[PDB]
Amino acid sequence: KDQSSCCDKEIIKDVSELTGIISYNTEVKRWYISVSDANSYDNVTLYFPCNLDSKYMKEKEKVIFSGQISKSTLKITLPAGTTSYCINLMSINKIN
Ligand code: NI
Repeated sequence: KDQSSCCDKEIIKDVSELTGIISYNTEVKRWYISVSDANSYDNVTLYFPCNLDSKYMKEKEKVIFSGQISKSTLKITLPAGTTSYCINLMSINKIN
């Protein structure tokens, strides 16, 4: 817990033990974790980790993760009901 966040901006909150799928965004040239909301058809949240181990940088890698989320000033083109955050990962594990 004696660790500083890699995100530039103020931590909003922590996300805990979320299930997501890793992909690479070719516009911003970054890896992210996509978490789909079971509440609706279009609500997806993308978490862009600034401390992701390169062993997870594989298309469609399924992980369970926790971390500190912040807003990011990253300019990214996303559909209407898709939002994104910077994340300082505190835990991440591959799902088998
Ligand atoms: Ni610590």
